[PDB]
Amino acid sequence: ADLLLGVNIDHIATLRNARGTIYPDPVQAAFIAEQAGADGITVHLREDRRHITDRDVRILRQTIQTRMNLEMAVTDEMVDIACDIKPHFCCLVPEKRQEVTTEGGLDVAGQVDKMTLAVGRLADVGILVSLFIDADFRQIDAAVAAGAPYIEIHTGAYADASTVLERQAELMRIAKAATYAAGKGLKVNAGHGLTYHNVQPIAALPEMHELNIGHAIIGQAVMTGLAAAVTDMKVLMREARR
Amino acid sequence: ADLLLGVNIDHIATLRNARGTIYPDPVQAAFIAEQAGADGITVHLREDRRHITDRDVRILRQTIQTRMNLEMAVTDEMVDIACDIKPHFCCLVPEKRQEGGLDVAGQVDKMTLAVGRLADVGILVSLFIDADFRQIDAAVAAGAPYIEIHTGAYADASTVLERQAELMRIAKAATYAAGKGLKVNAGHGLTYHNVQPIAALPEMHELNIGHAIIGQAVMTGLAAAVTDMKVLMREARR
Ligand code: PXP
Ligand code: PXP
Repeated sequence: ADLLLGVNIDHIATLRNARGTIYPDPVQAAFIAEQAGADGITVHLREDRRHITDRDVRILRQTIQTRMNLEMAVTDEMVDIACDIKPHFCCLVPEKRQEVTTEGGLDVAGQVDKMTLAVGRLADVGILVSLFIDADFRQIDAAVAAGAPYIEIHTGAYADASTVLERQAELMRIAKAATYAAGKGLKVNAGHGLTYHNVQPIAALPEMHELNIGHAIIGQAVMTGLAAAVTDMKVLMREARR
Repeated sequence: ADLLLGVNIDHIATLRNARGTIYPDPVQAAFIAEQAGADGITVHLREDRRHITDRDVRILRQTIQTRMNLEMAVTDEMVDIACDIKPHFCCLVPEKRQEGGLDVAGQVDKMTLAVGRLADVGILVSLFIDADFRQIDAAVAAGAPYIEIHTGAYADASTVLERQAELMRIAKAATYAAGKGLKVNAGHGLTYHNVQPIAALPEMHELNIGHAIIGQAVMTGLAAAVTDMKVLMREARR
């Protein structure tokens, strides 16, 4: 019931790729973040490599002193890289139109067989697999039949809610989905759009295992530095579960 | 003696526009930078607004406590905007394939019209150019009181001979331009590791530095990043 913090460092790479320079280097961030209270490091290797690159992935795997979480699209190219690099975690996410739901989560249920097989290959090599899904009982069932030990619930709707009633409903949607996922024996993560100002209610949920969080941290980091930004998110998360 | 630092806060916005968010906000980066030793704030308003927006310029205009330097291409729309906003400086810069530094010599009449309109509403105008004597003269011909010498090639020198050769080209251009009455700025590609030879050149009025500053910032914080860059610049002129 200590909630874990995964720091996603893609946007360090966004800043880098904007020029073709060597800095800022995601590898440096990983060290800052872990020693400031991150429990894991996340990177999304996109097919287009718009931020994180193969160069990044291959070095991070040798330098992450915690657990590495590799977010990737469900493709044969990416399942190969994953089965080579062997991160502690994989998190399967959509990147194409045909793989995503209206809401932004991975369509596990529309492509069950593709999922099961991807999972199978990752697991056979010791990786633990998460599917980033909506707070949806049907997608949850799919992930179980997929054999994915973990899910990550998409906190976007929860983040973007304009009004008090909307926020409440989205929150209850996540709450119920976490309770259900766990019932069916899934370990439950959450992420997308979490900030220094909306994290607590998500943090407070008993079932949440790890929160995955990138942009807000990187965004605070340019002003105050990543060590401060990570510690402050970790503090809010601790306080949320008092 | 004294060397000014203009901090280009463009890539704060690179970070924000990636998502649809409000943070990180260039408005804040400006207070931080100004207060940790920047002497001016530079932003480049692209026609494509891929980083800095009009919202940004509008607010900055009212929040900046030092002086604003607006980087822009030579278009009717951009000159109109800069006539409204009235920054202390304007830096003219290539953006399209038809505009390396600006080709002032190739387009001296256009640059003269543009320099003219900006300077008629009190703007100090700077032309961003290669360290080329010819472009320096075209600048003087167009009326611009400032040049900024492009330091890209220097920053990219991959061999020691290439580096010295780019450094002297910059040194000689600064010397010559100052010998034609220009105020000489420099910029593009300056880091904590290559700034001092440029800082060292007696002619330099202001260094305009962005990316390397934002790049260090996400690690160490904006304030320290700005301050350390300032120190390097002071130490260079000892
Ligand atoms: C599955 C998942 N979780 C978390 C995040 C990070 O969300 P944010 O950057 O909005 O905190 C992302 C974005 O890469 C993601 O794809
Ligand atoms: C005219 C000019 N000067 C200076 C800079 C700063 O260059 P850097 O961000 O590489 O320090 C830029 C980049 O926007 C520029 O366009």
